[PDB]
Amino acid sequence: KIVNIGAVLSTRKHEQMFREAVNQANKRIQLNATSVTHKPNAIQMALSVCEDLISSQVYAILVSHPPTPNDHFTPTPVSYTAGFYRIPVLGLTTRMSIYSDKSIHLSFLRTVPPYSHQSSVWFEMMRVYSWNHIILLVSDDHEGRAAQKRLETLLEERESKAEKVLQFDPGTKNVTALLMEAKELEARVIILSASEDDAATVYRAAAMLNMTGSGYVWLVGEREISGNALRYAPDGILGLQLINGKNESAHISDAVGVVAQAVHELLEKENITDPPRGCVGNTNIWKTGPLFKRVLMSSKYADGVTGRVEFNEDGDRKFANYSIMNLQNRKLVQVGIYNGTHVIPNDRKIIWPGGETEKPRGYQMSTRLKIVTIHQEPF
Amino acid sequence: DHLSIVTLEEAPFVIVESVDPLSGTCMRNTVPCQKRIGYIKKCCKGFCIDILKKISKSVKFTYDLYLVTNGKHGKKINGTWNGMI
Amino acid sequence: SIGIAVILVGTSDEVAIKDAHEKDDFHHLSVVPRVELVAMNETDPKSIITRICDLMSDRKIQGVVFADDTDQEAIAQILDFISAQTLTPILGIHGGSSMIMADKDESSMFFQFGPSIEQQASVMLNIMEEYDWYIFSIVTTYFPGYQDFVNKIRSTIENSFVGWELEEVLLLDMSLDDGDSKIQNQLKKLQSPIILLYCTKEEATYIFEVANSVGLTGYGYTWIVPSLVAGDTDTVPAEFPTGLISVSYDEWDYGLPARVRDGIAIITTAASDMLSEHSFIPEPKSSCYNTHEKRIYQSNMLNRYLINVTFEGRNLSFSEDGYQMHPKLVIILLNKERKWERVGKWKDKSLQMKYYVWP
Amino acid sequence: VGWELEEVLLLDMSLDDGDSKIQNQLKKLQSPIILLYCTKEEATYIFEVAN
Amino acid sequence: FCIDLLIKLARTMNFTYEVHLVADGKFGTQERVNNSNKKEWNGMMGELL
Repeated sequence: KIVNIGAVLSTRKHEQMFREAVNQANKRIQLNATSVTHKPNAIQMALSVCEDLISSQVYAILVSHPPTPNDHFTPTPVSYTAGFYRIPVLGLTTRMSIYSDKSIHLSFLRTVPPYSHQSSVWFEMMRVYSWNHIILLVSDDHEGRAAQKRLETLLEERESKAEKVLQFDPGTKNVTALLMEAKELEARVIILSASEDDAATVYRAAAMLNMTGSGYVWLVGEREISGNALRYAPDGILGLQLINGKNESAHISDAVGVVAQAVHELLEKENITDPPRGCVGNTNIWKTGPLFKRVLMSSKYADGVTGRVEFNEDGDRKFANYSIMNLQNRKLVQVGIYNGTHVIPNDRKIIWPGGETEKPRGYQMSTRLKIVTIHQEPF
Repeated sequence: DHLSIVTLEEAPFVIVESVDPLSGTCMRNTVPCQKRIGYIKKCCKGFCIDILKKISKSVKFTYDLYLVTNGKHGKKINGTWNGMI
Repeated sequence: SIGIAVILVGTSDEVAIKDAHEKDDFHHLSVVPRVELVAMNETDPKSIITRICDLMSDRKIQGVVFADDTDQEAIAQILDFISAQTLTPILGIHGGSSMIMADKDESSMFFQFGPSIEQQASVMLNIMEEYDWYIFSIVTTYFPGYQDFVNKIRSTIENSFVGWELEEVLLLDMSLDDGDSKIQNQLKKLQSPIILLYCTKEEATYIFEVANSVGLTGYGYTWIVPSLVAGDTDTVPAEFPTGLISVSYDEWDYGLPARVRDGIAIITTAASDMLSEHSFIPEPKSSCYNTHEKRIYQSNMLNRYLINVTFEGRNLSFSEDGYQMHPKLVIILLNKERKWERVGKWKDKSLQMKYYVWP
Repeated sequence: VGWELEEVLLLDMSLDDGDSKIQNQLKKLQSPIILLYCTKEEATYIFEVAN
Repeated sequence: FCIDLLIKLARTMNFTYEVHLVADGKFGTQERVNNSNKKEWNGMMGELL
């Protein structure tokens, strides 16, 4: 029997390793590779997948980050096309939070956690740093909602809530008015979950509103401490970086070993249906695919460049490693390590916004009260 | 849930009555209350006990009453509280 | 003329649909409507992309109306992506295209003929208002629409003069291995007459069997469940309790050709409004090569009109996410045998009655 | 003494496939104290039902 | 009476204040809004919330 785990990746050089990874994972009932480079447009994206499916009867597919930085439209057709046949697809470097929706992506998996998982990191930061009053600045798209929604749910575990969850439209231009609402708020800790370009709009308005001075704590995720965000980010931003986020070779080799581990577990099954040899004619479901995905749920690999590969209930990676790092003198320097459970900070000092060496309180109580009375004669 | 509730006898609010000499257990519309000394079971009743009845059946918790013997309502003697407090 | 193609999957009354095209009256709208009825089988996702691309490349059709017979939601995702790149609106009249997908693309103009999870949950509160059912219990699995279902219910319960009482929001889970014992203790903590179950068709059988193990499926209780569990009304897993209430779309009073006329009317009426004010003709690039370079041209102004279209007095207006603000909902009940029967209807936030006093 | 007897619940075994009638009747019990009276073999059948 | 107590509260708790009278003139009651099948507070209760 010949089983192909053909992939859909750009970076022709990296695709060679995928064949090499297949050629080395088999030695540890046969594995093959039919990777094809990324076409420019997105209509031909789906047609290529069937052609690859036709030529090899592929069992599982790999999709990785292309040179195109959209990261939302390019990897969609692979999941959509293979989702018809219930063939699982591994999202090597697709961190968009949409793919955790099983209703939209019936058969899709990820080797990297979504951007929505950074809120789980921020939870432990509050526990270590004793913060209980935060302001969420999330975009109105799905990515912003996902970061909001997971953070909010875990906040009721300790019976706590965010002070305010100010939202802004994606790609907004006049964000200053929204940040004016955060001025009168007692909380000083600000959590931002914007995009590459929206973050700078919040950064540019904060600087002119004196919200990047002493006493303010900026908790920030992956996308807002990279790219154009660093150009406008104030000093003291406390962002997050995935340790092996951009290691394409690590994910290709890790994913091949993970699938091949479950490949040998399909032998002890009754009434296994072969994958379709033609996308043009088939209209069935291939019920072993969901069974293959269910086995691949618990298929944790012993080691790896990225560490142990455990999958969540929705198919996202479990127990990922994050790096906590500040922006000191316009230089992003690593300050801490997140091991998937707790926060490990280094002996290095933290330069808080405004240059404060000591940790700010993170909450300023308002002593000016507005008081409503009524006309009652004796009182 | 189950809570241990302390009390103290006052004429209109918490009236403490002796248990039935024949039955040996507390009457109707009257809750039991222990009295450490020997450990004696008595029957409590009054204005404040009725409030505890309505609260417990509306907040949905159970309780066991017991009369305080360390003191009274409560006072701070050299930084330590004695009594119901 | 505005190119509209009705793509049909499986057996259908194509002749009646053709007659409905002539019976259409959009003369006042001044649109010159064109209909190209195209028939095919289920085929494949590879064909559906090339079939529509060929149709767009031939006569430069502006809008697409799609009907289906299979009960798979994978068709809806492909249609959404096709509308995302071709910039041509697609209508989920029936079948897989009518299956509702919660989150779509931001630039897509793909719409579906169906309710949302919230609209069904809002409808579920209506049937309990009439029968004076105010004691709740929500049981949900890890289905992706479980937490929107609960939130919509909780929003309506609060700050409302109607006196409700919600007891449990039990969160089930079946990914655990040999977790039947663990799910058993959680389900026993239910003392409410009415249970608003939300799960999947096969997940419901597991839950109902566990309830059948306790035996309290229906004896003095009542279970209200969305259309997801109902699924194929022709098939009943024989474990669903007698007295099970479900909310369904108008899939019997509305025929297959009934929606095609409305679907064509929606596009033509929307195109009428843009011509009166904007007076712009949309001519998207029909080629399917380098479609990313074709993203400069956009029809978001036209998309502002498909959202709000009123025809024959019926507000067939679509949401920004492709739902329907005023859809035709029906209520289905299990009789003594295993058969779904109508017990009501919902329209314009008003719940139409057939059977009034519950047994 | 404050007494209240709120259930006089009684069960029957002569029915075939009458387990559901036994089980659903058991749900009416809402008291901390249950005063049972049956056969040792017969009690095991209903203790499992109550469980 | 209430202003003198407010001045005492401010002095012994160190907060400043701005007093205004309730616009509705009411004390506060959850009046039903039949339009939206909901309830909302008025008076000072609505202003505080």
